[PDB]
Amino acid sequence: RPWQMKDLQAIKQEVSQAAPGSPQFMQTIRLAVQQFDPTAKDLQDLLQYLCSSLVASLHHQQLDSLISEAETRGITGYNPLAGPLRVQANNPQQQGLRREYQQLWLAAFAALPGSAKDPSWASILQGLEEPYHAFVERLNIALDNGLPEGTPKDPILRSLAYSNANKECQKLLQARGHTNSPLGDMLRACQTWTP
Amino acid sequence: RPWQMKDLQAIKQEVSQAAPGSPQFMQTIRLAVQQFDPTAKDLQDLLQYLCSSLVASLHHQQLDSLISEAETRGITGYNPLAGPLRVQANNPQQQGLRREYQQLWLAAFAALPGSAKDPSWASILQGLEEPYHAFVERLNIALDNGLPEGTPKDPILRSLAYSNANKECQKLLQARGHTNSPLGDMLRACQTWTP
Amino acid sequence: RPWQMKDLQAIKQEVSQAAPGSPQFMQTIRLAVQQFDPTAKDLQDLLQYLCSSLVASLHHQQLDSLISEAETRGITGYNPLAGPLRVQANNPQQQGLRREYQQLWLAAFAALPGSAKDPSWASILQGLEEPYHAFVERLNIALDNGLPEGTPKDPILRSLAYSNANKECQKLLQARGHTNSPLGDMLRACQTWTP
Amino acid sequence: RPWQMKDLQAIKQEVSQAAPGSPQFMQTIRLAVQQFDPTAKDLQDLLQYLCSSLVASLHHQQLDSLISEAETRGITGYNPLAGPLRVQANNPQQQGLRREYQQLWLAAFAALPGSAKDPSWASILQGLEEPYHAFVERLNIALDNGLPEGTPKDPILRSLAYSNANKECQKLLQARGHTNSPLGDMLRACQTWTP
Amino acid sequence: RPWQMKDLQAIKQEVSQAAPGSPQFMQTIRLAVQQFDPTAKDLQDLLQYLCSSLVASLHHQQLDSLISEAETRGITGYNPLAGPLRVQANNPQQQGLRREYQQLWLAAFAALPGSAKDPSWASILQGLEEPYHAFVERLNIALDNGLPEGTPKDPILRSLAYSNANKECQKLLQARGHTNSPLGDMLRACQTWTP
Amino acid sequence: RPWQMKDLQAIKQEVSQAAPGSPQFMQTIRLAVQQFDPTAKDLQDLLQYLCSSLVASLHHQQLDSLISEAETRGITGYNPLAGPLRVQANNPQQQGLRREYQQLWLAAFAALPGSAKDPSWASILQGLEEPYHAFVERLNIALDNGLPEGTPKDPILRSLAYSNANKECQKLLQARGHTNSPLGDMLRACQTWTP
Amino acid sequence: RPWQMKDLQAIKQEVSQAAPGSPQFMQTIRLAVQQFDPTAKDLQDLLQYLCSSLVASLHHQQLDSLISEAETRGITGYNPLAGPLRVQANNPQQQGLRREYQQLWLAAFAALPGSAKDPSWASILQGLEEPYHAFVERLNIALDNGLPEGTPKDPILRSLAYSNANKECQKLLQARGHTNSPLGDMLRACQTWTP
Repeated sequence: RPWQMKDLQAIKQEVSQAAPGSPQFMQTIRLAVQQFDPTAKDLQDLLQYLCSSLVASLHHQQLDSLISEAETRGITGYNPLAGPLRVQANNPQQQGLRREYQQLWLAAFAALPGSAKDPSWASILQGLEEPYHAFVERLNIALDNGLPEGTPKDPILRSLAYSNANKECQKLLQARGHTNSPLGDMLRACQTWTP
Repeated sequence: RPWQMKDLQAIKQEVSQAAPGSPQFMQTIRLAVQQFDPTAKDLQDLLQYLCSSLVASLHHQQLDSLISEAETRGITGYNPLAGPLRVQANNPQQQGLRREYQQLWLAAFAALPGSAKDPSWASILQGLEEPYHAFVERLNIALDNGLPEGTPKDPILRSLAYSNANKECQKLLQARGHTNSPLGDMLRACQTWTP
Repeated sequence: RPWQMKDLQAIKQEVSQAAPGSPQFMQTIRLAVQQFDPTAKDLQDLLQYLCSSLVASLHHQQLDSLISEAETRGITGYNPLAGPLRVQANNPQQQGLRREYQQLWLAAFAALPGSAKDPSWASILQGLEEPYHAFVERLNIALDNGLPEGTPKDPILRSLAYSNANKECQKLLQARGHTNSPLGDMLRACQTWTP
Repeated sequence: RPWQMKDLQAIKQEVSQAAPGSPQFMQTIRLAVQQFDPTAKDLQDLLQYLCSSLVASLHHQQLDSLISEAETRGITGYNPLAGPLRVQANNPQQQGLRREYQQLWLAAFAALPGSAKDPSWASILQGLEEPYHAFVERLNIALDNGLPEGTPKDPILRSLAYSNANKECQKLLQARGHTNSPLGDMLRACQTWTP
Repeated sequence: RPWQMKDLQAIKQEVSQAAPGSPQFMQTIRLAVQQFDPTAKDLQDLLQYLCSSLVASLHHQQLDSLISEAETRGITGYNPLAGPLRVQANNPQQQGLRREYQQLWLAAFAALPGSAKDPSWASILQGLEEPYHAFVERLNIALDNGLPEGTPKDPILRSLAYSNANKECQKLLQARGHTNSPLGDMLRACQTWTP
Repeated sequence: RPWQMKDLQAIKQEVSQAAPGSPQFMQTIRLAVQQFDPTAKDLQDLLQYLCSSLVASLHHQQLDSLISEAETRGITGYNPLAGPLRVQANNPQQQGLRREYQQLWLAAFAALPGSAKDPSWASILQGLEEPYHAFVERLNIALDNGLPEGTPKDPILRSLAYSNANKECQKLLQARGHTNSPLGDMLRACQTWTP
Repeated sequence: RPWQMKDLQAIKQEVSQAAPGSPQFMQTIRLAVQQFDPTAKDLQDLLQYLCSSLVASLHHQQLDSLISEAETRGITGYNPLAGPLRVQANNPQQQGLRREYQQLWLAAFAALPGSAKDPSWASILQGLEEPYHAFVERLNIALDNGLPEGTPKDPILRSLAYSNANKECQKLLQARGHTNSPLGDMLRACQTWTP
């Protein structure tokens, strides 16, 4: 019975608009890992079903770095005469070491929005027929599905609310002295502008 | 003989401009934790020497949540009939549990710059006698000593390079079509502005 | 007594303005390796104290490639049924294999300034109030703390001394027929320019 | 007697204008692998003779991912306590495992031009004295030696035949209503343009 | 049978456009050393066949420094009362010590382009009847066959693309605001100049 | 406990503005040699930490000449059937031969400021906003930290005090009849000039 | 061996700009007490090294009130027939009573910035050429090194930012209707004032 297939499609639907390493992506795969208790090969199927080959390669490189540090530290819990981590994390009775591999595997995705040098949210600009409010909501969502969890999105959003605005709103914001004011004052200013 | 006293002063000198949870702060306290192998009571002294009472309280709250998750998960490795984590992490023979407390203690600081709502780097604005290059350097340093590790400082800096610039550079940037453009083009444009 | 802590802080102060793989960085960590005889986990602490998590990943990838060539060549001296190199390089009595790991670890940093596509020294420019001499010295220093060892910095510096100069000095250099000449003649020409 | 030296030199001559991972490159090294039955250390000598150290690292990273998936899947057939793949693929009697390593090693190169972010053929532009026919041939050859196998070069070439044309041929192509058309109609139009 | 004679001629033919210590020169002699397993006297014949007497002397001086360091370090593995390194590397059963000599011999060539003061590529200048594109390709080849491996040719080439250009293109590059910009923008500017 | 690490870093800081082989450099390494009583391999570490790979090679070449003279003279006191000087100076009981090696090693540096064909102090020129007194002090310092000990700096400095001065101070010196006069008269004359 | 001499000098250097009882002063002496476990006579030496005779008398008076209250409460743990607190806190086997004395001794300093009728931060006035920003930073630091910990410095600083400002900025602040507004609006207003 391929019950995992139906749940994998539901996971892929849940993270459909969520970037690799985004909070919503991480909530969904943290629950999925906790729910299925996957082996290293089942984590490989989860990675390949959800992500592009470039992202899988970047995840692998980040994970290899985290494994290499843990292995050189000697904090893994793995016997070096019992085979590689990628095989021991498939062993039937080695539960604490599967769980440790699952946490390294989950941890690696959290660096992906940080390594990214051209994320989508940085190219979101206010349209020519688009209200200033609708633009700020669009940015707020774009940051939420973009930035990793534990990021200060508030100074970023008031900066983007000026820098990625329509040229007419930027002149209005300069005239009104709202070049980097709190978001309520930015919106109160641009209430006076219509497309 | 208090060897820790001279090293604690040296740590505070090294992290003097580094925000609690910033990479340089974290590099220094991660090394200090690895070097000193501190007990829970020595971590309390380290926290109090480096941080003010408000930050120490915010660290305690973040740490209490992380401890609460680990304790409810049952992943800590602590007997619940052997006393609090805060007392067991002072025991002489319980080295792996001291290490688990150290890692939770370190982990809590990485959320602090993300939780902050109006951090200091967010108030760095270009002067009226300050050249655009010096301002971008000032921002880069302020971000490096302020953003937590794994943050994408590159799209943040191209936004801030416009939004926190002098109004005359902002007019120049609008005139030149560079309201959120690559950092080389922002500098190539504002090379033609002098105070 | 954490004697390694005081020297690791001193090493980081000495290489603070030097790029990973630069001659001063390499001289200092080569001496540190020679003085401390560090294990793989102690090299991991040194890497983490000096470098960002991204640079540590890039170092790990470069090192993994160099280790992979040595491992496929069979020149390592490591028994392939005694565990990975990353655990064997922490074995107390295996001095020749620790030394082999230290030398591969040092070798990996030498590719990093070559792999870097937009280093800081390439953006060093002459200021509008700044003398030509002061600029050439700034470039010389930026190359010394930037370029890896065994690089022919002399034709690079006479090229950069023209290409990143102030436009008024560049016109002077074209007018005098010195668009790539020995540095004394470049300076003798731009000596006749004042800001 | 170094019979392999003459054959390796002949391979490098044969793939001289063929990009790493291109069909002619892959035919020549697939044949070389089939002909020599190389060990992992001989594949390392072949890689180093044909490719730059950066490309060898990028190949190693792609290959390391393919090995990691195969190893976690357990499809390879390697005993996981008999040492790493990179040493077992040099063992004299482990023929099926050497062959599996050879196929993974060959498979990794086909992702490299796809992984690449600035292919040379995309910057082949028609010269100011260059005939349109000769240009289409120059692109055709550049695509043949630069696209990975299983790529539809035909819609790519009719698009490139417009986008990478000389401005006078682009005006002619717009005027004649051929901004993307079969290569015969593009040529029938540009037969009328002479340098 | 003189099989080495045809291969030594073939090596000299292969490296005839490549400078001593350049990547293509080093790829070819690294393979040749691995293929022939040459003794110290055969390395002397190889050096003399490929290089001029000055370059052979400079290689000897550099090699003597590397040997002297290895000997004072005592990392070589040679019995000091069993005679010179230069004689022990001719002993037939001392294969690992011949291999150690081969790696030092190869290592010495990596300093030769770095020690150099007036290499040919620094005097590669755009001709008066030479297109800017053809010149950049000429520089690209000259750098590839002239720089040592692990050198960042990309910022070097954008600098040389200005400094060693035709004066009319340098005036155009200054006029257009591209004195040292990304290579596509340099070429897009100088596309508007014909000889 | 690496006590030598703290002193080697302190020595490199102390000789930071002193050229290799300059009097202050030589006083500092003469004391360091007397204090640490180093072996040949520790002298190699000291050489490599203080001097670049090129300067270390030039030191080695000069030292090899001194060793060759001492070895051909037969005055060293080394058994010629007990290995080379570079190995005997690492023997634990051969203290008198270690001391002789230390004196030859120190002696070699005194030729390095003499061997240079373009030393830095010879290109120190008076600035256009730089007072004549301040310039003469800068030259005096540059000679002291530049020249080798026992060089007659007094007639050299009165020549340089004219030749590397500002043209207006040279005209003044010619006008007052002081083209190469005692330094008190050069300064008494040029007190009249001001930038 | 007077190890305390070296640490007492370092403590006095670190708290040199910090007023007696200020948070940074208190962090440093709280750590020093925790590190050294000082007796009453060692606390007397610490007091005399850090503080003036007047401040030492005022500390003694404040401490005498706290001791008198503790002694009348009978909560100190001291037997009254075992001598004075000032003598019992020099008894080696009375560690819990030494620790109680240390906490009373530390507690007394926290009242000193509160007892002060004319503290230094209250006399910091904005200069005639001093930037409004620079003044607010000077006040922020002066409050931090002057006010006791747990005081609400935020409404104090927005009041001082008006009351001790330059008269031309106060007139501007009145004109703009900002006589006690949040610091960002105070600074955004006074951005318009240049000295």
